[PDB]
Amino acid sequence: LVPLVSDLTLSFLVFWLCLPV
Amino acid sequence: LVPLVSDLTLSFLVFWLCLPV
Amino acid sequence: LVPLVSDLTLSFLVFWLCLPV
Amino acid sequence: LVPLVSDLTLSFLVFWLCLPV
Amino acid sequence: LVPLVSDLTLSFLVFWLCLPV
Amino acid sequence: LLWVSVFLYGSFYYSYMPTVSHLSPVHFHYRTDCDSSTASLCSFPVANVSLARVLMYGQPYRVTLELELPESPVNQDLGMFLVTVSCYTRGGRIISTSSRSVMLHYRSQLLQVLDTLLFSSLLLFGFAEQKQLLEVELYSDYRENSYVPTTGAIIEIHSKRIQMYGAYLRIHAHFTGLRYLLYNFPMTCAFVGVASNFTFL
Amino acid sequence: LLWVSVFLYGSFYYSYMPTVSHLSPVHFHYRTDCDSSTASLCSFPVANVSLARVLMYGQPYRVTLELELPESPVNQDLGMFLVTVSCYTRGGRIISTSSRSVMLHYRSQLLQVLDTLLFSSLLLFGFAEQKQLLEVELYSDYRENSYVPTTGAIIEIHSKRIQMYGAYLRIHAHFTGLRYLLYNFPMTCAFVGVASNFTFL
Amino acid sequence: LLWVSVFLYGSFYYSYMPTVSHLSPVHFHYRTDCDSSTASLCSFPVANVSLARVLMYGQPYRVTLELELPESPVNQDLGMFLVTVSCYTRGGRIISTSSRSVMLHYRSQLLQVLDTLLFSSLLLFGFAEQKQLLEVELYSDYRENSYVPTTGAIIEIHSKRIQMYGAYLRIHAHFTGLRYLLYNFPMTCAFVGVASNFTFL
Amino acid sequence: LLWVSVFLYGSFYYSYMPTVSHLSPVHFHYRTDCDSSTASLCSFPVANVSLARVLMYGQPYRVTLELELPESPVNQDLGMFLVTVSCYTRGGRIISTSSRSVMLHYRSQLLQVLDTLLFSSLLLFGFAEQKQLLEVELYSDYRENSYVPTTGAIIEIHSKRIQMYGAYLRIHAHFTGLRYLLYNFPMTCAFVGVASNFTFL
Repeated sequence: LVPLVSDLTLSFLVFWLCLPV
Repeated sequence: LVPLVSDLTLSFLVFWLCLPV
Repeated sequence: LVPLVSDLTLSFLVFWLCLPV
Repeated sequence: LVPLVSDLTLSFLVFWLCLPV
Repeated sequence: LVPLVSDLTLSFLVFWLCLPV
Repeated sequence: LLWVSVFLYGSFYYSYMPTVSHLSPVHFHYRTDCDSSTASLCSFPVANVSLARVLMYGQPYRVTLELELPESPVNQDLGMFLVTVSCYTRGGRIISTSSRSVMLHYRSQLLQVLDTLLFSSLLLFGFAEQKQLLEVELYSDYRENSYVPTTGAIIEIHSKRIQMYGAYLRIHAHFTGLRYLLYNFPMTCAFVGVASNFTFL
Repeated sequence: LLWVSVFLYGSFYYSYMPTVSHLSPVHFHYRTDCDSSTASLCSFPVANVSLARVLMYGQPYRVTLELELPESPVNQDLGMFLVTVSCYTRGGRIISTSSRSVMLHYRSQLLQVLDTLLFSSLLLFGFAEQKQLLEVELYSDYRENSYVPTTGAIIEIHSKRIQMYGAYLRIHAHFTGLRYLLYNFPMTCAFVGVASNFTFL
Repeated sequence: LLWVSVFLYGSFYYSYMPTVSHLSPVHFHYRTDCDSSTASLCSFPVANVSLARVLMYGQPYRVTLELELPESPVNQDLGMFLVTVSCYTRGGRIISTSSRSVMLHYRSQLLQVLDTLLFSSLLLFGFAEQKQLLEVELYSDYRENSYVPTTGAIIEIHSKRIQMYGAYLRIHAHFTGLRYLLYNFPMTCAFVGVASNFTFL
Repeated sequence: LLWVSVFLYGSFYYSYMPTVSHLSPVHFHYRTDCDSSTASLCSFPVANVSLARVLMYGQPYRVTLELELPESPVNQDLGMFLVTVSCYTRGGRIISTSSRSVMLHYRSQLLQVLDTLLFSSLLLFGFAEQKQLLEVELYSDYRENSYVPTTGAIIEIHSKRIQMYGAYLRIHAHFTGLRYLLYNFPMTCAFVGVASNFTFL
């Protein structure tokens, strides 16, 4: 299982949590 | 698949995007 | 295919482009 | 093909071209 | 072919050319 | 502002890759009645795969079988081997029969050792693996027959020693020119997009 | 102004290379009903390739089969092998039969090790690959028969051990003189054009 | 003024080398119906070549077959081998049969390693190649028969193990004394002419 | 003034070497019916050579066969071999039969290695070659028969493993005394003449 297949959408927001955090 | 076969036309513009970007 | 077989005539002018360029 | 078989006569004049050149 | 078999006579005068030359 | 650059590159990839494509997993089943005294199977790996639409009419698609091999000594000494795909109808009749010959990419022993040394961290942490991905291009341009759709494919590998992990039968519309770099060379796209967005920012 | 120099070299390449040519990929299929217990196929690689134009009348054309081999120990010990090409009519009749003997370029073990070490980065990152491209020149001045066109070519390689990745049947206009450097030595053209344009700029 | 010196040397070479010569390629075709289980062909390499003028009357000509061999261990262990050339008429009758015995130049293993080490850059970039060119001099002085011209030549190599890349049949005017250096030693011609023109300039 | 010294040495060589001599190339043709499983021929190298004058009456000449061997392991392990020369009349009758036994000069492996090391520069650029020149002296004071002249010679080497490059049959008037150094040791003559002329200049 590759690490970036269906988590790009999550990476658009989980990484985006760098702003409020 | 060689890296420069059909992307030369793209290389005429994507690389050309070095001007506005 | 040797690199100098049929390009001597080209070398008489392509190299000669050292004058205008 | 040895380098000095039939060019001794050439070496008697081409070398002699050191005088005008 | 040894270098000194029949040229001793030659060496008796060629060497002697050290006098005029 | 490299954070914004990464977000912009991700949005770029998401927008320019709405891939209308399907990745059917392929499950190879064997025969196991032999003495098994050697590291060789009994019969050729075969697989029925069902696509149940994506294969519609007019649009071209590229049917390939992405195949995952280990770079094991058995695989380097295997040599050439034949891959056959047979698309079947609803009633079992064969639609289109293809065939290709695929073989493992050769890398010298010193090259393998240097690869293991330099890429050691990714191999140790599980990011990278000493494997080969062969894209057996079963169909450079597929156009579906109007009357009889493609229910699925029977795929076969004619090697009794082919060590492998799995297989995918990817089908994707042939539109490539705009997405060619993204469809084939992802890391270069990441580098170029991140650099361009960071310079813009 | 190396940016402008690269753009000008690209424009130079695009203008002077409007290659009216076709690159029909050849797909070698085998017979696999033999024992296959050793690293050798059962029958010779044979392939039909169709061209359905490009092969028109008057202009001379150069028909070649660019063949991609690995520098594997099985291929170095193979030696000479024969390549046969047979252009066929619509009804199966043969147009023009040709044959050549082609063999993999020999390089010593020390040379192979030096190549692996010095070009290591390109081989690791996926740019370069330890492979040979043999340009089997099937026809030097092909000119099409007026009454019967060339529908396609049947191509055969008479070796039961020839490890290969793929094959192309490239046909291109014989006009070489102006484009000779770009026709045969593409890499040097990049340096020449970039240097000339940078000096001009 | 080294630019002018290079231009002058090029003009010198062009003016003094209007070589009226036809470089007929030779394509060796084999018979492949034998077992071929070892690194040896079935039958002798044979080749028909057509010269369709150049072979006119009175002018002395030197008919040679420049042969390109690799330095593979098989070639070094092969030893002597016979080369036969047979010129034929229009109706198949033989004009002039000739024969020579040619063999690969021997270089010691230490010499081979030193060559590979010192000429390594040229071998790596594709300039030089570990090959031998044997100039089999089939006819030191050729003059054409008046009533029957030479349509072509049938050439045969009697070695069943001669690894080779290709073959040229070259016929050139025997006028040599003025151009002898350019006829045989081009690199010395460059080294002499460029230096002389630079010193003169 | 080393220019003048070199020119004087060249003139000295030219004036004292107007050699009335001929160098007939010898072309050895074989038989090729054996299995050729080993590096051995079928029949002995034989050769007809025609001298078509030079062989006149009264003046003596030295008939020799300068023979070019490679210093290959096959040649060092061969040993003694017989060279036979048979001059023939116009009608085929044999004039004078001779015979000699010639063998390769022996040099130890360490000597060969040191030669390959110190003379490496000349061997790499093609100036020097690891070859032996054997001057098989067929006749020391040859004199022509009055009624029947010498049309040519049949030359044979009774070795089935003699690796060789070529062969020359050289005939030259026996006058040696004045030219002995030049006739046999030209390298020393070059140094002596150059030094003497430079000191004189």
